[PDB]
Amino acid sequence: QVQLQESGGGLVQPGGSMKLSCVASGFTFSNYWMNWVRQSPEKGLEWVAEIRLKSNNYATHYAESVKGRFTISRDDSKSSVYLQMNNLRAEDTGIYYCTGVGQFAYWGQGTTVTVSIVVTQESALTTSPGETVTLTCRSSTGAVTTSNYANWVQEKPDHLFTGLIGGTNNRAPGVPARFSGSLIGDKAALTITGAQTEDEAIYFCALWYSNHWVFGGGTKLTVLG
Amino acid sequence: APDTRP
Ligand SMILES: *[C@H]1O[C@H](CO)[C@H](O)[C@H](O)[C@H]1NC(C)=O
Repeated sequence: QVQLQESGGGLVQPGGSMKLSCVASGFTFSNYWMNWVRQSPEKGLEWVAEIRLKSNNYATHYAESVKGRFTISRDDSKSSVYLQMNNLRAEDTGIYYCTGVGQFAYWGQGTTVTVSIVVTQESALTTSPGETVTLTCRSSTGAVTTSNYANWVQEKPDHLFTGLIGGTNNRAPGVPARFSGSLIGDKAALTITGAQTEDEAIYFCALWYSNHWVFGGGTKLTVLG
Repeated sequence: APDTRP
């Protein structure tokens, strides 16, 4: 059981500052890049920032939405990643998660911050236990290829995220074999071969474009019967 | 070219 655990969120005024923390355990933290991703009712999942290794001189990249306002950092001696947020805006409101590994296997429980290219997925699909269902993930730029390193992440109730697939078709460890990743008709695709009732969940894809991620809007999968 | 480490 790898664990990630965010802290530092709260209820803040526009214009303010706050620093989030995330402590990791159960894997060799220093060997992996780390990301912040945030969730709002209004904008789904949004990738915020990444930080690479000590051998990359801890190189960082940011979403355009936070560039010049946020700073990501890490302390490998404390197995921790941080997000310094300056000039908070109402639109920064959301649940903030630290996530990484192949490429979004592990997520923390999130810390809530309240301030007061298009990737397309099916809005909803309906299946039943034992069926085969395929979800898809399209890029506005053109065909999805293995150079987009498609990931699939599952959201179960009260914001429990787990990475299922990374690098197009690599199943994260301990992920059930009924889940598989593919490229089909120039989209990325996630197939559940024999859906189970507990697979009722929201499924997000994320695509990589040279130096940043764009998350799709998510598919609500209902499993009836 | 993201973090492809296993
Ligand atoms: C991960 O594996 C890929 C294969 O596309 C490349 O070798 C890449 O350089 C690796 N990157 C990291 C950070 O391990």
